[PDB]
Amino acid sequence: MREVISIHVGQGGIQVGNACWELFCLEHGIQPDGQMPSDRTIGGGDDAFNTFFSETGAGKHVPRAVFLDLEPTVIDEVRTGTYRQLFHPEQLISGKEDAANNFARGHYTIGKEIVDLCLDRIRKLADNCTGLQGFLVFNSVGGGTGSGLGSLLLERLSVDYGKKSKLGFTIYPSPQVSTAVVEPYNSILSTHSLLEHTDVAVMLDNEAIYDICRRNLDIERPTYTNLNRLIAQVISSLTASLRFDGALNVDITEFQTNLVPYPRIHFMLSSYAPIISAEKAYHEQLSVAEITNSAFEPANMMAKCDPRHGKYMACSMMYRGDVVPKDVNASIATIKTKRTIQFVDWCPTGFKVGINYQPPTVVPGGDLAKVMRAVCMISNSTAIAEVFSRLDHKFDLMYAKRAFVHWYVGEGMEEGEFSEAREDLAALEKDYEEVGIET
Amino acid sequence: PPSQKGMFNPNYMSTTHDTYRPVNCPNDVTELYQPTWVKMDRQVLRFNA
Amino acid sequence: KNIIKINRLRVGEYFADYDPLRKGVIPTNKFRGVISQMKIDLDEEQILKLENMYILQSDPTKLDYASFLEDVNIVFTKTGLEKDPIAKPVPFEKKNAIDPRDVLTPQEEEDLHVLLLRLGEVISKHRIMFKTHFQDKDIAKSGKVSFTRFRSILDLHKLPLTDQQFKLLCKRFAHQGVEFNYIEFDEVVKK
Amino acid sequence: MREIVHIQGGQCGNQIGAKFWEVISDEHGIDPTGTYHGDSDLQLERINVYYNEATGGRYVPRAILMDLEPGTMDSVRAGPFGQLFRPDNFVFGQTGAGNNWAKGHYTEGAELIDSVLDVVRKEAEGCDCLQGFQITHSLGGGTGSGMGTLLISKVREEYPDRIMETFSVVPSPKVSDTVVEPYNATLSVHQLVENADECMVIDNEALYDICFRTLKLTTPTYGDLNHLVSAAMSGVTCCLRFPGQLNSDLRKLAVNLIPFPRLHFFMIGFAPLTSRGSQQYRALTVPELTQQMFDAKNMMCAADPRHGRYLTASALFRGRMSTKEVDEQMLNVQNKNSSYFVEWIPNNIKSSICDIPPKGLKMAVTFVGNSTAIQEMFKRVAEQFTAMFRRKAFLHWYTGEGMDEMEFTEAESNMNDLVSEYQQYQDATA
Amino acid sequence: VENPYENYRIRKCTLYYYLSDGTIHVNEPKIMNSGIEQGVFIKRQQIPKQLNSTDYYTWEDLNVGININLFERVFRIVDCDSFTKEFFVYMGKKMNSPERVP
Amino acid sequence: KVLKADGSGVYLSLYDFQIGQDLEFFGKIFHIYDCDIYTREFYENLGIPQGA
Amino acid sequence: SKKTILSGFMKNNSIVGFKECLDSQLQLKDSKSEYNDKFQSKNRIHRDTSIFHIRNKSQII
Ligand SMILES: Nc1nc2c(ncn2[C@@H]2O[C@H](COP(=O)(O)OP(=O)(O)OP(=O)(O)O)[C@@H](O)[C@H]2O)c(=O)[nH]1
Ligand SMILES: Nc1nc2c(ncn2[C@@H]2O[C@H](COP(=O)(O)OP(=O)(O)O)[C@@H](O)[C@H]2O)c(=O)[nH]1
Ligand SMILES: [Mg+2]
Repeated sequence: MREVISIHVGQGGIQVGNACWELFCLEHGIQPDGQMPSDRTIGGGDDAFNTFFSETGAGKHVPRAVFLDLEPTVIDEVRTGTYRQLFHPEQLISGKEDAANNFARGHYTIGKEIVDLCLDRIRKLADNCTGLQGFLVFNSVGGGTGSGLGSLLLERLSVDYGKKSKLGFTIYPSPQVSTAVVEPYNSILSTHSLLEHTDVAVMLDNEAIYDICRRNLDIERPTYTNLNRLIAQVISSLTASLRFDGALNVDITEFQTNLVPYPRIHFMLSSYAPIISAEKAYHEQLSVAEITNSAFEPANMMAKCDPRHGKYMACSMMYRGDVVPKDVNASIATIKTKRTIQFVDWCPTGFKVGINYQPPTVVPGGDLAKVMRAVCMISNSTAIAEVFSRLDHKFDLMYAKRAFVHWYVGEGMEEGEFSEAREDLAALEKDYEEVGIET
Repeated sequence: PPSQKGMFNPNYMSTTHDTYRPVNCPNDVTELYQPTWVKMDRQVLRFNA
Repeated sequence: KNIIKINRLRVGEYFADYDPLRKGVIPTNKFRGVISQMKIDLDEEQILKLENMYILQSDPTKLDYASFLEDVNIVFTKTGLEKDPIAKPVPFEKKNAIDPRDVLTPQEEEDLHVLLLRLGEVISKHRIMFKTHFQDKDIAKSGKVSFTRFRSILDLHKLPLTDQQFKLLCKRFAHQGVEFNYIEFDEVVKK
Repeated sequence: MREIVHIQGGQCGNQIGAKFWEVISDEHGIDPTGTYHGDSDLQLERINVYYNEATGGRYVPRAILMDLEPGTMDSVRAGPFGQLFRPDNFVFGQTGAGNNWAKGHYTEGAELIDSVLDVVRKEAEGCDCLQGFQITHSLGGGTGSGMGTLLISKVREEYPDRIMETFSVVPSPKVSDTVVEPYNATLSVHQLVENADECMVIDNEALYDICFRTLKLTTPTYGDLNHLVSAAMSGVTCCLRFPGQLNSDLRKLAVNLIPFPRLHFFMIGFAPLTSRGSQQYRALTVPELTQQMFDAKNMMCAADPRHGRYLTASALFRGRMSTKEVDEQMLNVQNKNSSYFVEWIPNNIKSSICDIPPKGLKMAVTFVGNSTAIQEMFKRVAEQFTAMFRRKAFLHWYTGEGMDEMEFTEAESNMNDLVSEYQQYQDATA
Repeated sequence: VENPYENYRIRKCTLYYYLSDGTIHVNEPKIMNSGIEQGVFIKRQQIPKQLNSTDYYTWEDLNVGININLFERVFRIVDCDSFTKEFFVYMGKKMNSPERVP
Repeated sequence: KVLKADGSGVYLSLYDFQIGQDLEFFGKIFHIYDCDIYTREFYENLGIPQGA
Repeated sequence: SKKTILSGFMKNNSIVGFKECLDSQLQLKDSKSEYNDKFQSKNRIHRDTSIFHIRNKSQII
């Protein structure tokens, strides 16, 4: 009787939603057409799919998701793909004209004629549920329509629903690799917008995941699909506790009460282990100690940040498979013993642990192998200030000469809107600095 | 459906390949070893009672 | 084909709006709806026989209409191909549908000729004209009512007949099962 | 959806557009009889961007052929794929401008343009949701450079929110075929800078240089030059018609490439370009494609990129390739050539990927780079213009049509103002 | 399709072949009250046998009463000029019996 | 995993499931009467077919 | 009969270097795109777990 609704807005959100939903369907045994096979069942128990799906009454299942875009290309590709029969036809909402990498276009001009339909669909989906845990929202943060529509959606939801929890899994631009040129602008604006509207945010930039793929999976020419598969595995490991029995279960509401010291500071970076290919996955025991050492290893963070440059506030780790609590305790004791990892003094105990019995599932044709154990990490640390500092520097470099400002001013935005977001980011930096100091 | 390996020309055999032949096996193993649990994944029987 | 021929209905546009990606395949239910909407009468057996092989072998949901459009539009013109100058399209006149009901399958038509001759002879001797009563009896001015009122007029002018030859005549000249038209009857008893 | 219409002006414009439409029809599998004979299902999904469907099942381009002389359109009709065009879209006069910008913009064009405006309005209102217009014309010919620019002014005045791209061929000093080129070139640039949303400059001199050095073919011809221009033109808007890893259309390109509203002149190039004998021996990879892309001699302009600094650059890839490799290659180029890239805007290169390769190639790339080196073109054009104008040579042929020297002086002053403020950002520092 | 009087139209045109350089020119004459924008059909140029190839037509591939492909349009040559008749017999190439255009 | 109810200390296996045969799970007696299509095919492969 | 055939009409209406690209470079099907290599495969409820380790040095590409 526990439910959660996932919102995919923008091309990046849709392309990561494809991976996460194919992974969920494969994990729960639902065929791509939406019908569970009459024979050849893969799992016992009941209402496991009820967290993400909803029984139609007889036969198929419907995802609890809605797709948004202002360009019809990706939505038409989805509607032509093999998953055409899965989604309801009136939740693949598509516009006519794109925002064209313009936050003002996506927030003031062409998103206001689609947010109404989106919110109506959200209400229709939420009426079906009874124990709604919260909302998940996916959006690339450096894109015009993604940023603007996410801003508008969360702004409307915060007042229509109120206390309900919302989780955002953003994809920030890399420190030096990027595909656009104006993305610092809308990244700053959207960070401003979602800072006061998101309960939990995750940093999932692309360069670090590229390095992870190059090192562990031994891939030299990866595409976006591998990155989306890794992100989907993170989501599955995160949400497995809602739909699978475990020794120590953790709910969605068990994150804001344990990882957010202050209402302003809710940005976290994720780590996952093990990432290994089948050619070498079976030559080592993959013990819990070694997988948690790999998880804590600084080069395996999915965001291009260095945890060695700052203190740790708190940590959240979820193990799935056949892990033992005394093994977990020994591993945490060893991690605390380690000297190169330091916590803040006002957080003596900084770990929240979870144990689940369902091992991760493997997608045929994918890169990962099959393992008995896995760990996913969500950590809050003072080291996250460097990304804000570097995007602030990049924003200042272009805003000194008022470059590209007219393309945003001409779409209803005021001239001073950039400035207020600027001091909001500076204030966030000062808040991190103030929290991180000793006593 | 094992791989070909039909081209095994003796005229191009290296010295260390010619000496260290597969011992205590009928032939050269080609299938990559995998544990039991990965082989029997997602295999569930069902009965009505 | 005959209905599209005579009523001049263009089914091309009403399928395009349901296939915006130029795929050429539309769901079967929308096909049923659009084909019923075009004023052409539909029968359950006829709808099932239109499903036939126009459905895709993959599940009972998809139906390709491009072949259907090509098959029904051949009557208007052979517009599909222009790069063969020898081939020539056929000017169109109504092809009557061949069916056992409308044809005198057994050979007794010779006595029908004898009856037609006898009617012609008697109508010539008595110089009787009776189209006016036929056109008076009906009000739709399309086809006369069934034979139970047709015998009344044939008896009004003194010219009755027994059960056998009347049965043969009404069977020959009946259309659609119960209706009995008259204009072709007058054109048959022609001078 | 989001379709665009096509308008052609002048003999050069018609010659370019004929090859462009032939290339597009070959790409989409449309025979010159207007009957589809393709093989891939993706060839018909987005055909409404450039085509209209007529009863009988044939496809007609939404192109308008407008000119002041019937000869060149009577010629282009008789060519292959010339029967596609609707005969109603042909609009022409009977007199001709005679390489006189004043005649083509004041006397004859102003009288004629009502009909072509009517047909343009009809074509623009026919579409479901207009995306923009694209124009092909030359800035050396009278009727083209005048009537087309007045048409641009009127179209902009009627559709203030849509996008206007123009592919312009400017006269070069080395290759000149007209004695009065600088006058109408300057007069055309004056009107183009204020109205055009996007402009792409092409030189016959650069096209000949490319055909002589890269392709190593003995006899370059206008057919080959138009083939170059047509491939480059189709590469820009391929991503609007075909699915890609990163979707990016003309509005996105303009937003990401134009820093300030008055700097919208771009210089383009295409890759790969190989000789016939060396096609079998070269290997197509992202590093090879990007090195031939950033090669200076491969540009379609007489402007030499290493005499200035790139403001922004854009690359449009076609085929199946890895985004990681693409991004690392562009980063490597930017790091190795840091001196040619302006510094007060970080990471000033944009990238895009489209999964459908051009017909007959494994990979291809289209390059659009806003570089500060184009000022030399304007400087030499203004030098020739002032050299001819200090003595009022050939001036009566323009002053006899109601135009005075004040307009010439204003055009020259605005042209030099453009050059100066465009060079300012080359030396501006942080 | 939509013309009440007609279902198919027959367009007639004359084909000129040049011996100087082996090039082909085709145009259709004008018809009074034809309502069709009629004129030159194909410029004076070499026409390959198939589209986008380098195998051009020669004078030995032309004959009367035969189908010919010109940019995926299939013309049917009905008759030839009187002067052309002496050319084939002078070159020794046999000609066929001409029909009439319907 | 469920220990056998006979007290021998051995876990149940694939060969303890037969249509029409009773079992014992924690003081209860289950009578099984039907199985899915896949299970029937699996047992036939080994050489131990199930009952009707 | 090598260069004596040239004429104005024939010369200017013939493309020399922009005809069809030579084959072995045409070997891409325009029908196949992204999201169709992997999300249009078919997907299987039970996969094939057999993996082979051959004694041949992997080709470098
Ligand atoms: N992780 C990941 N990021 C992506 C993917 N595709 C695009 N992005 C990111 O998204 C950013 C730009 O936004 P887009 O995804 O192209 O589209 P958008 O956010 O909806 O904005 P628009 O382009 O205006 O539609 C790029 O900088 C990429 O970093 C993807 O497949 N995976
Ligand atoms: N690329 C290309 N350029 C051409 C062609 N024909 C002419 N030009 C150029 O166009 C210029 C003459 O412009 P013109 O055609 O008279 O313009 P118009 O007066 O508008 O018709 C010359 O300087 C040529 O360089 C062609 O076929 N291809
Ligand atoms: Mg986009």
